Amino acid sequence: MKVYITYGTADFLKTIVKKHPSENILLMQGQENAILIHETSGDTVFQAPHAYEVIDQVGEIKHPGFAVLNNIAVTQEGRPLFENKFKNRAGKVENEPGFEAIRVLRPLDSDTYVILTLWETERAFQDWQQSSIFSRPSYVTTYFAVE
Repeated sequence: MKVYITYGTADFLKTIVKKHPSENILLMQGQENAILIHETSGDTVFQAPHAYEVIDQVGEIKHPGFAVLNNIAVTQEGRPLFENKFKNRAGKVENEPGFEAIRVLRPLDSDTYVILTLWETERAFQDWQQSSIFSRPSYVTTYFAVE
């Protein structure tokens, strides 16, 4: 029921994955930096994570080829509406070919929700790509599986 995210260079982040082999920690490569995504009902394993509660989910986080984060800043007063709005998003996407998982992540240390989708490939995500409570513009970051 929790997700911890941290960012940094892939070479460094791999040292974290290696230390915690029992943990479900995904490493993916983005444009600004690489990302670790740790799904767990327990404690973080990172210094200074971004911490989240999983408020919606379909699918398991395993070995996706590709990850998409929609980073959506939301006013404090807007959180009920936003969560209500976006707990009607898993139902359409989950039938798309190559969809692996979705998480809707309520942020515990910021105003920025994350809608996380995992995909077999970037191509699968792009096929789907044909388908005020907000304090700042939202933005999407994408990440590829690392070897």
